[PDB]
Amino acid sequence: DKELIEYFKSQMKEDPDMASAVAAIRTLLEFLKRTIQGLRANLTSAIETLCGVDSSVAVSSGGELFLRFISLASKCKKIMIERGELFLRRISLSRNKIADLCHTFIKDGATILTHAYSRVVLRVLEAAVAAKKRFSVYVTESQPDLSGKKMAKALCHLNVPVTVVLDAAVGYIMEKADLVIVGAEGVVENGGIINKIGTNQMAVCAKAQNKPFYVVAESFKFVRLFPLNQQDVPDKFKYKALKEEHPWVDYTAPSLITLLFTDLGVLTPSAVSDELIKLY
Amino acid sequence: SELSERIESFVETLKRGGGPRSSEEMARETLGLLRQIITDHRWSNAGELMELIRREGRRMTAAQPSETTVGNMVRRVLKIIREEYGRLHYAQLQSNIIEAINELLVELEGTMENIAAQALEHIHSNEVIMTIGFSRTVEAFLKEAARKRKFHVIVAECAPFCQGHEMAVNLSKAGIETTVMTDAAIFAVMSRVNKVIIGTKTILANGALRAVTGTHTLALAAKHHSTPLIVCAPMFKLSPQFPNEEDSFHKFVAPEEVLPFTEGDILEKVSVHCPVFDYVPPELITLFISNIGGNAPSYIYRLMSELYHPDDHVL
Amino acid sequence: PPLQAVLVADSFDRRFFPISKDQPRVLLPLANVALIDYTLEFLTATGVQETFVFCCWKAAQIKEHLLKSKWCRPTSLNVVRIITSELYRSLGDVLRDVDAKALVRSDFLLVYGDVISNINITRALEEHRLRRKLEKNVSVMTMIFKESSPSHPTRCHEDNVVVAVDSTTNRVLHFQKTQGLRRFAFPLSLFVEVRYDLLDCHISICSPQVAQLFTDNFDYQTRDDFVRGLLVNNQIHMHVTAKEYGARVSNLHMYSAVCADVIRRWVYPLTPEANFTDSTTQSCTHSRHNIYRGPEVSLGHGSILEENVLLGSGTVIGSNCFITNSVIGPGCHIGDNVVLDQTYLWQGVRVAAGAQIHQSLLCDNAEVKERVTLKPRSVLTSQVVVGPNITLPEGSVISLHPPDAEEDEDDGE
Amino acid sequence: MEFQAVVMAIWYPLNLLERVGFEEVIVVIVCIPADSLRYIYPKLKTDVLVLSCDLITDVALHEVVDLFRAYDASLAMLMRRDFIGVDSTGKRLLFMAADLDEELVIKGSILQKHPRIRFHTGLVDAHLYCLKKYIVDFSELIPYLVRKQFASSQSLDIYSFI
Amino acid sequence: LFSHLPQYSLTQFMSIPSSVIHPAMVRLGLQYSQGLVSGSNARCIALLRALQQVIQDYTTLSRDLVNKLKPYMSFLTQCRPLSASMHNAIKFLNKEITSVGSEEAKSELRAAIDRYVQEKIVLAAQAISRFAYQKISNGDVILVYGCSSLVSRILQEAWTEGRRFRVVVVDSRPWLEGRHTLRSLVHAGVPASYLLIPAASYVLPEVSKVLLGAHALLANGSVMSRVGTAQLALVARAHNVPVLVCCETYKFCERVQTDAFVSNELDDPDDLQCKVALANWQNHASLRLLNLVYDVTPPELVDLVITELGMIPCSSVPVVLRVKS
Ligand SMILES: O=P(O)(O)OC[C@H]1O[C@](O)(CO)[C@@H](O)[C@@H]1O
Repeated sequence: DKELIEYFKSQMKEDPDMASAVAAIRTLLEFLKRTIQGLRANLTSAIETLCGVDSSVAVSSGGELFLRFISLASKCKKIMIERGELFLRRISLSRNKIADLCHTFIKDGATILTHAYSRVVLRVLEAAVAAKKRFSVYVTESQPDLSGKKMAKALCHLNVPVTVVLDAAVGYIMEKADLVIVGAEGVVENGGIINKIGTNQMAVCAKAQNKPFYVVAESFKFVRLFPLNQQDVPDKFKYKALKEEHPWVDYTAPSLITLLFTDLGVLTPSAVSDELIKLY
Repeated sequence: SELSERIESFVETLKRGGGPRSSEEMARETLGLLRQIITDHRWSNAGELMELIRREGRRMTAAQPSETTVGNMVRRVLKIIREEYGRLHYAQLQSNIIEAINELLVELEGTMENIAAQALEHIHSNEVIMTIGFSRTVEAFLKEAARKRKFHVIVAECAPFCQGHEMAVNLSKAGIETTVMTDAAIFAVMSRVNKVIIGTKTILANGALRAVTGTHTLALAAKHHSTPLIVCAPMFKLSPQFPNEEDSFHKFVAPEEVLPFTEGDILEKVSVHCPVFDYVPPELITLFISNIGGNAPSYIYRLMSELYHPDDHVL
Repeated sequence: PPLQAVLVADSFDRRFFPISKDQPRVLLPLANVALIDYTLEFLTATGVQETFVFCCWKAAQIKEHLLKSKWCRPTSLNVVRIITSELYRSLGDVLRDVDAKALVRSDFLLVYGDVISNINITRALEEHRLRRKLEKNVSVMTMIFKESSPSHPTRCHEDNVVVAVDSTTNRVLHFQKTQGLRRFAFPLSLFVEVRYDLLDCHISICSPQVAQLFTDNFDYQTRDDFVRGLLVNNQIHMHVTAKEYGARVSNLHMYSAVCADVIRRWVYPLTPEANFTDSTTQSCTHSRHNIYRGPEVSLGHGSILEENVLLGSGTVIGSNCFITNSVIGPGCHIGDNVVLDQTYLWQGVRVAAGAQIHQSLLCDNAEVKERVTLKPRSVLTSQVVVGPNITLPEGSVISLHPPDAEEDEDDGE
Repeated sequence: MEFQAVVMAIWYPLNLLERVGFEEVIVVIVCIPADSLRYIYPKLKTDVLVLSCDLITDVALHEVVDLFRAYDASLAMLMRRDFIGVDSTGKRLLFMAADLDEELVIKGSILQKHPRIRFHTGLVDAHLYCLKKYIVDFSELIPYLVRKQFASSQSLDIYSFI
Repeated sequence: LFSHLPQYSLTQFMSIPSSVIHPAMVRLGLQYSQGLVSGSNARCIALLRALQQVIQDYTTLSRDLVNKLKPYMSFLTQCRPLSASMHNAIKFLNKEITSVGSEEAKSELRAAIDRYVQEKIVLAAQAISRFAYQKISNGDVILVYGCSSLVSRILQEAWTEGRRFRVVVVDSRPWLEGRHTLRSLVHAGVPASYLLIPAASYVLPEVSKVLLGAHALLANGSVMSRVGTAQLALVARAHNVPVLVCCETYKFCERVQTDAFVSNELDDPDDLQCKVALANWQNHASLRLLNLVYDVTPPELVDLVITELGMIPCSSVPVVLRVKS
């Protein structure tokens, strides 16, 4: 109950490249290793405490799928841990599938524009330079955590011309961008995405100039929310935990998104919804 | 005096009811009153004359702030005074203004024939036009194009005052293949409509427009299907007021037009409003067929500078 | 011929008691405007010259207000000629005083001095004159009823007159006030529609014979007596409007109904922002939800005016207040965190803090202290003070006069 | 068999019924033998059209039948001493009085529900009556039932045609 | 023009004890024609009750019942053109009759109407109410339009489950139908406001979300409903307020339509004149009075569809049309 939080923090510690939701799944499944009737009640408390320490959408989404990817099977605890281990085996290969689908969408000599920092966009570009494509990356230093500089330092090792553009200068450099690639922190039920603050005005500018806005999310980031504006995003997700507002996420409408390169194949935004309807 | 009682007769019939039906008669009565004020009050120079006309137009505008055709023709007389005192810079000035006012009046009474003359340039055979309310200028615009070509006008009657009924009968009497519809079907039959020709209550100073209610919905439907929204409106309907949030824009008539008094007890809990004027931003307007041409909305500001002095914008 | 009118500016039912003790019930403000200034303006909208004004009870206030009003200036095309006498005890004395002075020589409008309406008596007047010359003085009156619905706030369930009308000629054949009644008795001699959806509205267009018919039969006192006493004997007809407002302010209930109807623009040429009386101290701006604020009002911080609010000139409002559906009056002080819902506050009030006024009427110069919780239907007459803890009950009148109240000018009696 | 027309106790009603389309006409394919409908009760309990052979001639009774089918009226009457009071629409019966009373007293609740009551005096009763199957349960019951909407053997609603 | 769509102002020819059409079906058709039954859900309930009456009076089955009650639906298409809720109801009924193999099949059929009305018109309404409770927050103001048996149910149960919102009722001539919403709101105690469609752009500045009802959702996501809905949703998007449409699954028609011209019933034009200057409109040869009953809003003007399955983005209504069939 308390060892769960420190074990989740550990699963952050020995690998930061592993996603937050995947860390939640790993600590959740290791909690499942330790009556099995109504065990959803035990795991729901684990989900609530795990979303307490991490405010991200993916932790309360990917953990929700594991609450029901084990509950689609309905002793049964052994088939539960077997199917859960299969679930973990098939989300360790998400970023590779996304990279394989998405690096073919980057033309040679292109000039992409990305946002804050994401292990998926970084992997898309890592696979694109491994396919002997050459391009340049514009990354916005996203306030307040400055993870644009972290991405550009993590992407300069790939020998890519990367430019840490200002957070305000998206509308300036949007015309110098062939395509926009962002990593979603959660994909809501209408096909839009919930991503680090500033993704929305990246999209709104991009559609103002008809630049394709590509999103590279994963399968476990499919959350059941249906926002209609930036109000409808819950305060659980926006606020991470001289007056200042300071959210950390904002909703991007599905009309602004050209394609999603999720784990389960390339989707139009309209193709997201039944991929949530199927999981129900 | 006869003039003074005629001034508050005009002010009272402006607050309370009607009097002049059309805006052309409203502007003609306004010039009649302003010309009478010039002739019959005693003033020495144009200074206190401008002050007198300014305060009379101030009370005529505060009488009914949504009747801007009165407030424009106060400003045109002020511009006329400033430009007929400028060219003498007295004694004969009192004559000169009157002459210019007469040249303004014959500039009126031919505003409709110079808008109707441009009908054939903008209306073609086998087209289809949509109109919202009864406009005297738009009707005469549709009459002049009717005697040469053959078209089909859809008059979306503007509820609650079903005043597109009185236009679709006027158009049907002249053989235009008219069609009156409920005006809940503006977007529905918009897909088959070639042009929208509407009238205004007021053209604001940015090319924005104050029309009968349901026009902004009509304009949005026209912009959706990219149907050109032609606007037939003369230069007394051109007011040098930008869409402030300070002064009141709308006019709100009794809710009996919308929800009748015979509804009973639910009228103590329900807030019924009934505005009569709708704001149309200039980006939904395509043309302003004036009496001097067919110029774009993004020229309307220049028409302000040739009509009203900048000091006379606020009275 | 020119159209005249008789305006009985003293309602002869002791109905607004004790508010009638210190201000006449024709001069008390409806929505920052005295009631007579509605009906007078009504007559000016109709086309009425020579609007005789009959005042008996406290004619000093009424005359000194009329001579400083809009219709006593020579610019107005509605001359008044105030008739002042203490001889009048009822409307019958008023219409009998019309004779022996011959003030009317054609058909005239008899409004009752507290009518509030935007009725246009030209259709009704032309219909009345059409069947006046035609049948040679068969008709003597043409009552004006509004096509209402029987379950309406404006219908007080104290007037609620039912009529029996001949639908082909609009003649009134029966007429009775259904104040206390469950089943309505209609005699069979009148054999013919029977209508209950008629707001009375008191704008009869009685011909001068009516002034004759009040003098010879001295027993009549009021118009209800006249219509009842001549439908047993010379033919009251009627005209029913549907698109125009009309109602008088007989009691304080229908006061609240008509004041809420005026704010919601049901009397459209007579809205508070129209400033139909040309006073400089009653200008308004109809903002968004029938929220009218006068000049120099200085709304506080965080205070919410939801809807149907009228604020007079000089109406500083505190912080985090909540004012709905009410009239606050021309120049008064409202403090912090108050709630003013369906209230009616006249010229000058001290509402201190945190008060919860919910269906009341606060007259002019009435003060209330901190943390006072006036309940519905409470009336605070002029110059009263209510102390810092008086959660006074519903339906309680407080006045400086001791016997005509349920309290006095101190903290909760 | 929606309507089962009943004839009181002559070629005019039977010819009108055959012109409408009726296959059988009971007279109290014609059955041999105003409480006479109670003696013809062992008929099928369909909707009835109680009719009397006197003072009936070539009326478009179909339209009156429509007032039975439009509104699911408990009663539909044909009219062409007793005063009736109809609604503002001119089809809904509200107050059927003969002149037994000295005063036409009206319940106030009718007037609050229906404010405009048009009173017709001495209309000719067309000897045609339309009833549902429950009004026959065990003029007569024609002014009683119009009071019964203010008995319940299924409020009810009763319409008339003039 | 509107030549293919039919203009109507029909019981004079049929015998009073009718044998061509069933008695219940005659009552139903004439109630449709006069206007006693309005609304897609109310028309579907009344149709299914009349069909239960038809089946319980049927005496002999699979082919016979279908080709016997096809003239009934021809009569109903004559009296008032069938909305797609009625169309899918009739399609389900014909599939049910053809599915019944070789007396006792009449009771099993009649309960399948009850198992149709419950879990697709009533239980679906409860599920849509539960889903739309989430999208209704405290303090917001909701613009509804006309009368819908589902929209008003959603508002009433959202109010009685603790929300404190406000409704603006937008209404259109000549049906003046949102009064039936408005009064039904005031009985529930909901604060309300009423105004016509031309004033919609006046109150869309204050409106938080537009909650409409759908008479049919087509196979591309276009929402076929009452004639003011598409225009209202267009002005709603121009004032950037979200548009929610609340539709059950069974109203999903596989017919597809782009413009508001293909399947749009015309009510009689004589409704249009208001108190008159238009009473003599027949004698004016050039003058034609046109009132549509339905129009389609495109799926880009609708932000959300609420359905008993869930909340779907109006571009995945063919998804639901797939998974229910
Ligand atoms: O690293 P991930 O899992 O791709 O997360 C994607 C998004 O989440 C964030 O890292 C935090 O919001 C964002 O910077 C990024 O766009």
